[PDB]
Amino acid sequence: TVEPYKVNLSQDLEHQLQNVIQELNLEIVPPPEDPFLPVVLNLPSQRIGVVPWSPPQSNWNPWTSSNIDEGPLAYATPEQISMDLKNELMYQLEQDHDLQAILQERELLPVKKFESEILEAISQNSVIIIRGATGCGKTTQVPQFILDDFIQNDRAAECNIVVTQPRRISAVSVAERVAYERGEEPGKSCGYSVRFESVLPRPHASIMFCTVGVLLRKLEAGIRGISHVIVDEIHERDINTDFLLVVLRDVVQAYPEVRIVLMSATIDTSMFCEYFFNCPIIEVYGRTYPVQEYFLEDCIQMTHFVPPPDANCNLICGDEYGPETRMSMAQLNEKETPFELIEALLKYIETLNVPGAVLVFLPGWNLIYTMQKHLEMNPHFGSHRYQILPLHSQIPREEQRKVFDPVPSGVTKVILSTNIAETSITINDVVYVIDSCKQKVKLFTAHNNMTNYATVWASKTNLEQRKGRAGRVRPGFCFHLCSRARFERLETHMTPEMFRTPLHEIALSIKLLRLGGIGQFLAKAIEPPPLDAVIEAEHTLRELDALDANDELTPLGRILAKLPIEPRFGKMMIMGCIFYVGDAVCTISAATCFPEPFISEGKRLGYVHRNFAGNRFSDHVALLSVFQAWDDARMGGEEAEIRFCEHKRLNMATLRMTWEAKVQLKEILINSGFPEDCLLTQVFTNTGPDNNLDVVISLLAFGVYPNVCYHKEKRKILTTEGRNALIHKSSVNCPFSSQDMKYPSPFFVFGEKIRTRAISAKGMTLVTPLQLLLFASKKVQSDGQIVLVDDWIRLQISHEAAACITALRAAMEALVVEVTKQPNIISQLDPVNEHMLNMIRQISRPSAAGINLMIDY
Ligand SMILES: Nc1ncnc2c1ncn2[C@@H]1O[C@H](COP(=O)(O)OP(=O)(O)O)[C@@H](O)[C@H]1O
Ligand SMILES: CCn1nc(C(=O)Nc2cccc(NS(C)(=O)=O)c2)cc1C
Ligand SMILES: [Mg+2]
Repeated sequence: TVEPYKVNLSQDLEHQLQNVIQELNLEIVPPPEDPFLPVVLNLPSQRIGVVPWSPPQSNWNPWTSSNIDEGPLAYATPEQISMDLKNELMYQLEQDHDLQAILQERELLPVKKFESEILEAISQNSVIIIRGATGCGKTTQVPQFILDDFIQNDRAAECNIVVTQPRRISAVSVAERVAYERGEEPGKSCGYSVRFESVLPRPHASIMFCTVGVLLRKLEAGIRGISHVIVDEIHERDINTDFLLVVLRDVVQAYPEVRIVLMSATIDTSMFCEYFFNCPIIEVYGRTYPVQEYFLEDCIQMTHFVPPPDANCNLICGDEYGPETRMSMAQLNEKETPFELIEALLKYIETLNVPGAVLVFLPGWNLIYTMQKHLEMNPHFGSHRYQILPLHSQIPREEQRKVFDPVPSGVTKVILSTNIAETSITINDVVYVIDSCKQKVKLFTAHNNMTNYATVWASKTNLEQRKGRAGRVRPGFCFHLCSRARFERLETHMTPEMFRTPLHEIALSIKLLRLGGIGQFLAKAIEPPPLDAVIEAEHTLRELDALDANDELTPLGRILAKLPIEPRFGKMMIMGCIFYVGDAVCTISAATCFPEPFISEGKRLGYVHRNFAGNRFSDHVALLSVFQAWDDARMGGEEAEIRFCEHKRLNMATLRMTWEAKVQLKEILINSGFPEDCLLTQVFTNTGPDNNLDVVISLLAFGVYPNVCYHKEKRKILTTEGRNALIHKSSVNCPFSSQDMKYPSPFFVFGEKIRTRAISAKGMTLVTPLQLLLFASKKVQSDGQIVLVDDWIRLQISHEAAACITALRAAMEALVVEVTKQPNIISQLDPVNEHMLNMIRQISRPSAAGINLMIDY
């Protein structure tokens, strides 16, 4: 219902645009004959493969994928290497009484009694499954059993083990734990490798813990110098793990000397067993105690709790309960987690007078933070009685480790945990579980580019696994916060991720690794993804020009396949290289992989954070400005860095991890033949004229498409599907109070469209209508006076200017194709290319759209 927006475009710029399109002989759609017929302005390599395998070799580092050339290990024999490592190990165990005591704890883990059986099963079979309760010792012990079996039988040199974990936090933490159990730190017998961080193991007799993504990205040259591949936690149905299971089944068939070990919680593993040619299953178990389970009804009755003022299963309650119980329950909204009942349940646990930790399953960091604040508002829950520790993947590792620590007598340890504590880790001392009965899942929808961090019901299987966490120490209690009539309607299993995740990154891996057709390869998965997801991945890669018309990998596609970020951000970074702003676009790209460095606490930003934005109405400009200020403050050394981050309320670990990620992305571009000088750090101002920053913001519009919106008033924006939405509270563009912002343009690009109670735009950058047309527009129809952009917004702008700006986009797209075939043409600064680039540089200026950001509006 919004009037066409008037673009203020000067006569000089209109003619410059016309001149550049004419000088470069670019094709333009002429103005229509009659208005009521409007016109759109928008107008190969030759066609199954197996990843090769090869066993460890004495002169080969399987982790660096290189020859050992310097030092003794180059020429040393397998026999020398093996006895040296055996002797070194024997001596360490003789001398180290703290290590001896660590080994004695190891030997009491339930998995220990199966050691012989596991090693016999692995030696005689290409593939096995190891199945047992969470906490038996599969993850920490089985790679050690295998390594120590080789070291003790004078074959240390013949053993290199890859262990895949479905989570970053698990790969790092397991490496640290297994190192500690071997009297070391990561970098010797154990190492880890996650997306933008590694500590490599030694080249011989060693275990690498990695994410599946890291391993797939390293498979271009094959699996070279590895004896064992252990795929951990298969029961989680992590999509990258399901995918790797397809790759490894082909590997096993063609190279039967490899050893594959799949490890699983107590689930039906028959599907995996059959998929891997009815491979043996080794059952692992130890002592478990019975656990009394309770539902929302029982929790209300036991605590006499009374609340304040799909079909609702809290209206259903059996008649063997009180009428206060049934009436109390009936007031509880199932879409909320009842924080006050959790408090009431903690006090009830005190009355049982049996010491033991309480594990509380909450969906995500949001409700954990909320539950924590809640309890610290009651001095009942102070240090004198309570140790309340948050467990989620974004808390530092020092804090994560604290959940294993013992507590002073008459203190209760309470863990507010994500589902990490479901099957991945075992917290000892747990006697009590409070189960929200919820999961956090990322649901994406391509049709409206909507992200939903949805709070959904857990499965029966998740409730069983959660209940069983209370029953490892003594008889236990599990308090399920769903009614008995919600339990009945729960699925048996969560949907595997393969059914509900975009596949374009897996599609690029399939093509980089030459495993054949995308649909063909995915049809061999243990549970193939739905047709529509495959069609959408192929459509996405074709639109990006990552695949040609024949669906073969382009030079562009190859680069995007080697970059561990969203392909569209990979293309944005290639464009930043061409414009000589590579370092800035690599910083924006890296930051999408990490939480916000602003410590804002889910409330509106204050003055200090807002000042990083300058006059650009841009969260992305705020981010680049904190990176510049922080990098400068770091020249003073560690304490100056720590004080900078404390005074400015910045998360230091986030800034450092993002910088490191930026460095690695830049390295992958350098090695793809991009020149050093297009990727140098460039000083910029966030208030004065800056053509480099102008271009970065143009390229950001490209990167985050189709996330464009139109500001109505206050916090209300219109999205591309015509619908209403809110400016996210955390944005520099969110009003601090009642004073209204005076945006010199109503057009905003943003990092993610979020579905909660309402639709929110988070990570918001103001763009001009020129930038909208150039980089945030797939389709533009003109009637001669008015243009319609992707059927949701109208601009009053000369037909010729809009047609010229569409031609610039097409020209830029064609340069990206040329630059990816030969990246060093960036260096040539060919004058026909520069003439087109300088015109994009010009229409990236606020002044091109009649905006001066230094003059208040
Ligand atoms: N960081 C740690 N601190 C203390 N104990 C730990 C740590 N990591 C693992 N453990 C303990 O090691 C044991 C075995 O864990 P794990 O190997 O993960 O078993 P599984 O893979 O069979 O679930 C558990 O009792 C667990 O608590
Ligand atoms: C180049 C140095 N480097 N390497 C890594 C890395 O994760 N390597 C890795 C991971 C898993 C397995 C293998 N070996 S393989 C392909 O299975 O044979 C190798 C990280 C860094 C900085
Ligand atoms: Mg495990």
